[PDB]
Parts: sequence; structure tokens; C-alpha cells
Amino acid sequence: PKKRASNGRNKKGRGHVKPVRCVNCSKSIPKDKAIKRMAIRNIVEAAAVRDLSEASVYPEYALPKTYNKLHYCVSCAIHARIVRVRSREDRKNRAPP
Amino acid sequence: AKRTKKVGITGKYGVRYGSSLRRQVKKLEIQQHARYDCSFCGKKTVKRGAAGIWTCSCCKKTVAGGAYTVSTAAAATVRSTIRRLREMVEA
Amino acid sequence: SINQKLALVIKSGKYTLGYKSTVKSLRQGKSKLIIIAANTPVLRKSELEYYAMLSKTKVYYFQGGNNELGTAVGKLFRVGVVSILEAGDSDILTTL
Amino acid sequence: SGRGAPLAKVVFRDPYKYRLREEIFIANEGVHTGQFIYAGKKASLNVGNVLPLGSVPEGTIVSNVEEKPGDRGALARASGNYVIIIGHNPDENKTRVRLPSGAKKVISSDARGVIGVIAGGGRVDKPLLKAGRAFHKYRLKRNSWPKTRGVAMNPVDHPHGGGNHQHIGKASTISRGAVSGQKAGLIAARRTGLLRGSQKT
Amino acid sequence: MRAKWRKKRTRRLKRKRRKVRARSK
Amino acid sequence: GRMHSAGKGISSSAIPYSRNAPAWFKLSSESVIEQIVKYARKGLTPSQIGVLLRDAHGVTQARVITGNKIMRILKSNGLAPEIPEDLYYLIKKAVSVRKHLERNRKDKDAKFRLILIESRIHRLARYYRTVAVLPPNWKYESATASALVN
Amino acid sequence: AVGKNKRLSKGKVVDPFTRKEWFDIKAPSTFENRNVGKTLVNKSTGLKSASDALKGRVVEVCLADLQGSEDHSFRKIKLRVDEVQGKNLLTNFHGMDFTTDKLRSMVRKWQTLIEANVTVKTSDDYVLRIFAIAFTRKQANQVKRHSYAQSSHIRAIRKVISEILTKEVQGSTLAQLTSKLIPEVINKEIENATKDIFPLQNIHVRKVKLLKQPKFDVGALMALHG
Amino acid sequence: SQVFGVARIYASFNDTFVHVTDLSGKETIARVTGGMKVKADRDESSPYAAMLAAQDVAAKCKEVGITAVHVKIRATGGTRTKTPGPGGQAALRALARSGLRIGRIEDVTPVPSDSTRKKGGRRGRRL
RNA sequence: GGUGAAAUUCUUGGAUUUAUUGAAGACUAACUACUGCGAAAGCAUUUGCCAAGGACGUUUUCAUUAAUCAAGAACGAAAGUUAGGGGAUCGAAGAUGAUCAGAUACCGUCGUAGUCUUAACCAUAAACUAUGCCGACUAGGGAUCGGGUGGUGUUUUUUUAAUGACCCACUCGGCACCUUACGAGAAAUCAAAGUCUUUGGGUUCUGGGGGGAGUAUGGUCGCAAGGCUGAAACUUAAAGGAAUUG
Ligand SMILES: [Mg+2]
Ligand SMILES: [Mg+2]
Ligand SMILES: [Mg+2]
Ligand SMILES: [Mg+2]
Ligand SMILES: [Mg+2]
Ligand SMILES: [Mg+2]
Ligand SMILES: [Mg+2]
Ligand SMILES: [Mg+2]
Ligand SMILES: [Mg+2]
Ligand SMILES: [Mg+2]
Ligand SMILES: [Mg+2]
Ligand SMILES: [Mg+2]
Ligand SMILES: [Mg+2]
Ligand SMILES: [Mg+2]
Ligand SMILES: [Mg+2]
Ligand SMILES: [Mg+2]
Ligand SMILES: [Mg+2]
Ligand SMILES: [Mg+2]
Ligand SMILES: [Mg+2]
Ligand SMILES: [Mg+2]
Ligand SMILES: [Mg+2]
Ligand SMILES: [Mg+2]
Ligand SMILES: [Mg+2]
Ligand SMILES: [Zn+2]
Repeated sequence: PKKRASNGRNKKGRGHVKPVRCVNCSKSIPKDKAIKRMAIRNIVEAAAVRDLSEASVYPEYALPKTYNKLHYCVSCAIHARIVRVRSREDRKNRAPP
Repeated sequence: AKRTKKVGITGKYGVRYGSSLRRQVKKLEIQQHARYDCSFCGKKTVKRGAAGIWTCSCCKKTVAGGAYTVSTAAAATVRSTIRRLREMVEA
Repeated sequence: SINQKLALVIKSGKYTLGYKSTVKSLRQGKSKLIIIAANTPVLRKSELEYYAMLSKTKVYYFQGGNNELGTAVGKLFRVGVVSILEAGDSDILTTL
Repeated sequence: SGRGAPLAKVVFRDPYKYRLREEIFIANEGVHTGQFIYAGKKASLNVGNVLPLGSVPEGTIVSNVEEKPGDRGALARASGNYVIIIGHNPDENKTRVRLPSGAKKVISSDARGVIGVIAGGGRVDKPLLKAGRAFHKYRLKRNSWPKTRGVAMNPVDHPHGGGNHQHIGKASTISRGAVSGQKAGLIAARRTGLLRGSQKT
Repeated sequence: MRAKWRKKRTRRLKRKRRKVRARSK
Repeated sequence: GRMHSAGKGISSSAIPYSRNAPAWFKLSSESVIEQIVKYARKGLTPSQIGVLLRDAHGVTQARVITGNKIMRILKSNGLAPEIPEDLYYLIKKAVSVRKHLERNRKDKDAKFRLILIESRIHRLARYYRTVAVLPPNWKYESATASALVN
Repeated sequence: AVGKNKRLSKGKVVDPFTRKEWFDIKAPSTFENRNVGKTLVNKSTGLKSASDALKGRVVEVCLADLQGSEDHSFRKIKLRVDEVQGKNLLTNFHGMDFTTDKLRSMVRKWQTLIEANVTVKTSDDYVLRIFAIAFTRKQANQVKRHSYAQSSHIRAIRKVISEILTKEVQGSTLAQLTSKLIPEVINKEIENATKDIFPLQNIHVRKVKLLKQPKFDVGALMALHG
Repeated sequence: SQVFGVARIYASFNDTFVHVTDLSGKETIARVTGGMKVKADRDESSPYAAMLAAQDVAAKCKEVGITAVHVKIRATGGTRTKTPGPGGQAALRALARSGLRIGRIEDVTPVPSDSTRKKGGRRGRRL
């Protein structure tokens, strides 16, 4: 039977969406179907902040951050636990955790 | 009335030489016997004299061109890239 | 647009088509504007510019060849040059 | 006659005596009658002009290119052929160019070339269809046609001649060090057979 | 078997039958 | 709605209930009729005449001001066009699309829309032939149509 | 991997930093701090000269380091060596680019990114391409949560930005363009021109690149240095 | 007071590169990689090999004369991962702790506007 | 370099890495969403030109010109075919290194056709919303896209005008969503899949247990690959749908 009203994707009123590639395995997946996450990371990994601060030539250095958008296919997202299998009623919960 | 279904001008060749060779000859013969637009006088009066020579019967200008068409795609792209490089020599 | 201005001039104004009549109108001083096609020969173009310089007549260079100029003035034949003698209810003389 | 490309008769003034000189150039595609042609170091980057190769930018397409400055045209002369300027080297003034065969040549930057492609291209795309068309083609070139196969000959006439069947016998790949009378077949062949895979030019 | 490969096998059989019948005629 | 699309728009005029109107309008029927005639002599379709009369003058609609409609007034005064206005506009849209197609052979959407426009033309022409405002054997052809635009 | 090399060479130790010598990089007078840093080159010999190896070099230095102020920390200036006199290299302007972290921090969802670029020639015959970026912003009291423009707003904004950029680069030399780019007055000009079209935020000149240089002028370079 | 180079750490998976150049980037000082410090292809990209490599480039920089570095961190990029490898952080921390001074950290991973085509096929890497 | 680990491969003639330039072809990141357009296939850098389109507004015009459609026709992803061009990437075939009992598989490194384009073919896809179109009616709820109306509403300009951008209220037309079940259904579920034994608004197409079989045969279209149309003999008691507990 039909599992999802959205057919596992987000495409109502288009027909075709250009694909992207999984960052883990390079599988081609449509852009609306993929498992987009936003990795916004400190550049210095929270344990070297003191060391880089005392090694800095500048005071009040802003310490930039890295920005990356990760696209996952369904297999790689489930295997990497980015999403996991939810119960039948909880599948409908759209909200982030 | 339509005399031939598909051979066209290559109907002069009869049943010889093979249909695939006759098809390629048909495609090139239509192009080399076609009449073309004159870029100087503006009329459809350009015809081939020999391979690579295209003369307008109205204004008597003669342009060097392709063997079977008045301009090849390679020559068009070369004209475009020469114009781009020339424009870069000033800007 | 220039095509719309030309169409309005053809609809409600005085014009002449062609090199001989254009030069005749330039000599008689009746020409208010001359419009020369892109692919006009340079000798004819410089001759018309010299005549227009003597006549103090404005020159417009139409983008597109004689085929496009004939279509723009609404004729089924190619037109190399068109001379606007009287622009009626059109702003082609005031603009450009 | 005998050439697939058209020629252009270009008339210049003699700079030292009052007369006219006529040069036979190979027509580049797009050149017309009544066109002004500009030849020199200061000439502009237009199709038909005769610039030296040190004064064109990279990626320029030229034809009738001198191997050495002054030999008046050696490279890319057949119909549809051209040379691409890969790069310059101003100290020790040399220009690297790509030839129609794919070879990379380093020639002097004072060597001249004609901007554009040799006209008449696409010619070899038409099938000749006929022994008579080949006859009339070679009637204006040279007596190299028709060609009898060496394996149809007698052994007095060819290395491949003879046998109670038509067959070559030894290998048809013949060494570079073979002598004349031995060199029939595939001379100094690095490989044979149908070209599968890239040639790695 | 998978229906796509069953369809491929059927197409190969149909082509072979056409060739054999063309031998006959 | 939209015989040649999936649009379902309901945008329209809503004419008033009062069939005699509008008690602030003081011009006469013969004056608005002669205005209709002078616009038609200037060469305006009934749609354009109705727009100008509704906008520059206060003429709610000529059927309630005069006795009858603008096309009837024009015909009675001898200014009826050779073909009806809507068919004329459909023909001129078809000739513009066809000219664009010979300029751009690879415009598949323009080919599609040309099919739709000429279908609509043939349906109106069949209706007008049936009610005999067009002669029997009136045919729309492209080559004659470009000159029929005038 | 210390022992996996099957053959070191097909054919089968002097310290180079004894040969190398130091040079001092000098920024033009348009920037506040002249002293950029130091570079190495081999000592000049008969076969090879040091200045030939030096004249091509491009040093990308942060504008915060050039101007002494941390509000310039997201812009980098490329300086190209043009002449070697004494023991210090003289550099001219070569380009400007934002930093990656700043650009990625500016790009966010539920807003519109507007970009424009112009190719334009200066007064002293430099050909440049200038890239400007802007983003739609919400008004104060706005309750809807995405603040997009309607694409004709985008076309109008791109038009006014392009005409402002062409007007600002034309009629200025390259040095005057640098002295305009440091205070970011072009951003305020774009804001004042576009405030009637759509609100907008993060208006910037994102990049400047040198497409073409004029013929080299020692007079212009010593006008910049000293 | 300080003389500056640039640090240029390229942390891929399978390896890490730490090499300091001059301010122009044309002259190299001390290219040492994580594969120069281990005996296993597994361990070529480990954080420990990276910190050994960073310690040795720092020793060579202190001997040449450079006292501070501007750090440019890099992942493989292009059509590939754009996530920095396990050794880049360890290399940056070892360079900080060695005695060199730091300024102006930046990420310079090559990002395409609309790449050519990723390797692996449309069904991806099947494991 | 690659990998779970490796090896094939490249490297004192300097690989990898760094810098400065240059060229080529493809692609259009981030912005990018339960957002937009298109008959569908599909469509994402700028600017110009060419024609087209829906919705909205309308006290404009014609007046039943309409709905759905055998025959017939246009368009129709990808792969594929023919001939030029182009041929950077990736990469059916193939070559190779592993893995393995085997491994002409998955994994690694290469690599032809192909991938792009022009001209001409081909007419298929889980071409899917597996939901034909046109019309009417029947429950609440907020959000959003396009247009329109109103508000001494906010902000900006020239404090102050008009604009613009917001806010609030309404409305028409969209892509959708949330809650219920009067109602429907075998159930999953459904605002249509309801208004159906209290069975009739209009119309086209399709199915009649599972196989044999989209086969044979005959047409017809196509260069081909194949497409469209399309059986029977014979065989068989289940195949199948949705849910329940293990
Ligand atoms: Mg299932
Ligand atoms: Mg689809
Ligand atoms: Mg002979
Ligand atoms: Mg023979
Ligand atoms: Mg014999
Ligand atoms: Mg012998
Ligand atoms: Mg023999
Ligand atoms: Mg015999
Ligand atoms: Mg309706
Ligand atoms: Mg209909
Ligand atoms: Mg090297
Ligand atoms: Mg984009
Ligand atoms: Mg949009
Ligand atoms: Mg294989
Ligand atoms: Mg089907
Ligand atoms: Mg279906
Ligand atoms: Mg309904
Ligand atoms: Mg609304
Ligand atoms: Mg709504
Ligand atoms: Mg919609
Ligand atoms: Mg039955
Ligand atoms: Mg049955
Ligand atoms: Mg089941
Ligand atoms: Zn002519």
C-alpha cells in the first residue's frame, strides 16, 4: 500500500526536479527528496580554542566558522542515523527535534 | 505529383552504390545546389561555383566558404572566438 | 520603439522609399529624416551622408538589412533607404 | 586544379617602385572579393590578416603558418585545417602551436600566419561513389591511381606476390631499417589492428 | 525471474525467430 | 472554462440591474449615436468605442442609453466590418504567430499555440457561417489571411 | 608509507635557505600600513636574476592588516609586485575578494540573493570586473517569515546597481577606486538608490578583478610609492 | 616584530598535508605529510601523524626564521567531499602549541558553481 | 594516490603539494522552500530581441459561438539510430587490481560508445497523484503565491506628498497543508476516493480468475532497435488486495 501522502518527497505541482548527489555515496537523488542538513561548525573544534587564542597575534580575533550543506540519500541517512525509522503515527511529525 | 518517395535528386543514381551512400550524397548535394542569402545585397542569389567558392549572381560578390555549404560551423565558431579575442585586445 | 514610430509614420505621414527618390527629396530639401539600412553599401551610405550634410537632414542607421527595413515600413519588398518627408502625429523627428 | 581549397589573388602596392604586385594566398573562409587585407606586425586581429604569431593572443586560430620566419607558409594549408596558438615565451621568443595532426610545435614568434580557417572544408565528407570520380580527381594530381594490391602480383613484382592463395606470408610490419624494395606494408608500425581506446595524443 | 529480464529474453527470442523465418523465406 | 487551457477564472463585468439608467446622464440618444458614428468613422471597433464612451463620457452602456447595441448602430449607419471583430483579432494573432514561426522553426511551444489559435479561428468561422454573417465557402487560409489582416 | 617506495627514481644535499635572501613587501600609499611582510628568493647569479623571479609574485593580505582596523577583517587585497628597488618590492593593486566565512554567513534561507557584475574600464586604462551582492530583508513589524522580492524588483535593483558601479569606476583611476573601496561608500550609494525598490541588507562590493592592465608605468608606480 | 608565512593545511581523507610557504606562496618551507610519519596507509590520515608532521614543519620554520603563520585550511573539494579530514584540526593545534604564532584562519576548500559530474554513477557507491 | 585492508598507477628525468598565467568542454552550487510557470515531457547565471500565456480589473464587445470526443493530428524524459561538429568530466562495452569456492559482480584504477550540439529519425518510462475531462453541491482551520478593494494603520523619501516595502480586514484565482468524519471504503485511507440498493448532471477510454502472452499470425509505421493493433490451442485452484497475531 501507500506509505506516505507525500510519496517520500516534496513535489506537489511540479513533475520534475533537478537531482543532486549524496555526499556519502554519490547516489543521484532528486533535490526535494534529499535529506539536507546544515553543518555550521567552529573552525577550531572547541578543544583547541584556548591554544589558538594564546597563540594568536591579534587580540579579540573573531575566530570564523565553516559552513557546509550536506545532501543525503535515504540509504545513507538511515545508515548514518541522521534520520531513523519512526513509528507509523510518529512518521507524520514534521517538526525538527 | 510527387514523383519519388525518398530518393529525391539521388534518383539520378538509380539502384547503384547503396542506399546509405546515396543518402549522404543526397544530403550534401541539396546543400551544394541550394541558393543562399547574400550578406551584401540582401537577396537569395548566392550559388556555388566550385568547391568553396560562393558567388552572388546579383551583386557579383564572391565569398570563400565551405565545400558544400556557404559557411561551416567551425568557421562560425572561429569568427566568434576571433571577435572575442579582438575585443579583449582593446578591453 | 523605432518600428512603432515608423509604422505610425507610414499610417499618417509622408514618406518615400528608395535611393533615387530619397536623393531627389534631399536635393529638393523636402526630406526631414533619412533612415539607412545596415547592409547598405558604404559608398551609397557615404553619398547619402554627404547629401544629408549639405541638406542639414538627420540620419538614422536602421539595425537590420533592407529586408528588415522593408518589413518595418510594411512593404513586401526590400527597402534600402527611406526618407521621411512629413511626420504626421508621430514623434520620430522629436526623438532620436 | 588539384587543390581542394580556393585561392585568393590579393593585390598590394610595391613600396619601392610605382607598380602593383599580386600574391596568391590560400583563401580563408569568410574572405570576399573587394576585402582589404592587412599584412604586418601592426595589423589587426581580423580574418584574413597576416599577423606574426608573437602578436596574437592565446587561443588564436590561424592558417598558412610559417615554420620559420620568411618561408612564406608551410603549415595548415589544406581545406578546413588550422593551427591553434597554445602559448608564448617572450624571452627566447618562441610560440607553441598545435598543428592539425595534434602535434605540438615550438616555432619562432616572428613567423607569420593568416587569421582564420582555410576555406573549402567538409569536402572529404562527401562519398566519391564512383571510380570515375576518383579518376577525375587524380587526373589533376598524379598517376597514383588505380592501385593494384601487391598480393595479387607475382613474386617477381612484389614482396607479397605469389602463393597458391593470395596471402602475405611474413608479417606486414616492416622495420624502419629495411631497404628500398623491402618497404611494402606497414612501415615501422608501433601497433596494428582496430583502434580501440584513446591514442593518448 | 525479474520482469525486465523476462522481457529482454522474450525480445531476444522474437528476434531469433524472425531470423529463422527469414532463412526459410 | 478556458476551452484551450485549465484556467478557471471568473473575472467579468457585472452589469447593473437597472435596465434604464442612470439619472445623472443628460446627453441625448442622437448625440451619443453620432459620437458612436464619428468614432467608427475614425476606425474603431465596437469594443474600443464602448471603452471610450464609458470612460471619457459617462455612458454606462449604449444599449441602455440608446435603443440598441453598438454593432447594430454601426451596421445601420453602414460601417459594418467585412469580418467580425473577434475573428479579425484571432486571425491577426495567428498571422503574428506564424511569422514568428518562420523566423524560429525550433519554437515548439509556438507551434502548439498556433494550433490552438487556428482551432479557435475555425470554430468561430463555422459559427459565423452557420448564422450567415460570413458567406458559405468562407475559408481561413494562412496565405490569404496575412493580406486579410490589411 | 616510509618504506613503500619501490623505486625512488628512474635514474637509479645542500640547504637552499643558505642561498635564499629576504625582501620586504611594500603596499601603495592608498593603504595605511606599507609594511606587508617579507619574501624569499634565491640569490642573483649569472644564469638567473632575483628580480625576474620576484616581479611576478602576488600576495593576498587582509585589509584589516593593511588598515589597522578589525572592521575590514572580511576583505582581502591582492598586491602584485611590479618593481624591485633596493631590498624592498613595490606592489600595486591586483584584486579584492571577500572571505569565504563572510560570504557563507551572509547567504541565508528565506531571503533573496541579488548579484550583479560589470566589466568597466578606468581612467588609466585598467579593465575591471566588479561583483556586488545584496540580500532582501524583513521590515520591522513584518510578521511573514521569508521576505522575498518579485523578480522585477530584482531586475530593477540589478539595473541601478550596475549603472552605479559603471559610473563609479569610470572617471576614476585605479588608486581612486581603491580609496573609494576602503570606506565602502559605494555600499551606501547602492542602499540610497535601492531603498525605494525593496528594503535590502548586506549590500557589498564582493569582488574586484583585473581583467587587463595597461602598459607598465614606472612613473605611476613611484607615484604610488613615496 | 613577527615574520609571517602561510600554513596551508590540506586535510583530505587518506592523507594530510602541512606545508608553510612565504607570504606570496611561491617559495616553500617544510612540506611534511602524515604519510611521512607512519608505516600504514590506514594511519596516513590519523590525527597523530598530522601532529607529528606539524611539529616537524614548525621546527623547520623556527630554524629558517619564520615566527608566525596565516593558516589556510582545505578539504579536497571540487566534486569531492568538502569536509575536512581527521588530521587538519590536530595539525592546526600542533602548529599552535609548537611555539609559532597564528593569525587569520581561513577555509579555502574549492567550491564549484555547478561542477562537472561526480564519480560513482547515479546509483552511487554500492556497499 | 586509493581502501574495510590492499594492490593495479604515478614518482630525483621531481610525483603529490604551492604559486603565476592560459585553454577547452560541460554545468548553473549556496539563495532553493510542502514556493513559481508550463498541455504534459519539462523549466534556475546576466542582458537584449521575438512572439505567446494564465489570473485579476472592467457599468467594453459578440451572442450560445459550448462539453467530451471514433477517424485524423501536434508535442513527447532517458537510452538508442544516421551524418557533421565538439569531445573537459563522468562513463554501458572492454582492460585491469582486489575480494571470493568461483566473481568476466559489488569495491579500486583506467577507458570506447555515450554524455553536449546541429540536421533527421525513434514514440517509449513506476511518462505516477498508479486517481480522464467539464459542471453543481456538501465541515471547520490557519498559512502561502498572483491580482484587486478598504483602513486618518507602520516605515522610508522632500519630518510631511504619490510610490515602494510592511501591518490589518475582505475578495477572486492557484500549489498545498492541519483537524474531524456528517459521508465513503475490504481496509490502508479519502474534502474527494463524499452527495452511490433512498442506485440516472454530461461525455471519452479501459477491465471481466491465473498463465500461455504482449507470444503466434496478418496488417501498418520505423534504417534499425522496435512501436501500434493482436489471438488461439493448451494449462491451472487459486494467483491477488488490505489489514491481524506471531
Ligand atoms: Mg512494503
Ligand atoms: Mg516525470
Ligand atoms: Mg594510373
Ligand atoms: Mg586494389
Ligand atoms: Mg596472377
Ligand atoms: Mg621477392
Ligand atoms: Mg604471397
Ligand atoms: Mg591462384
Ligand atoms: Mg466556472
Ligand atoms: Mg475543451
Ligand atoms: Mg612539483
Ligand atoms: Mg545559480
Ligand atoms: Mg520564484
Ligand atoms: Mg568489467
Ligand atoms: Mg505505456
Ligand atoms: Mg497510467
Ligand atoms: Mg468536481
Ligand atoms: Mg490575496
Ligand atoms: Mg488563497
Ligand atoms: Mg500555484
Ligand atoms: Mg469473468
Ligand atoms: Mg483473464
Ligand atoms: Mg500483504
Ligand atoms: Zn549580392
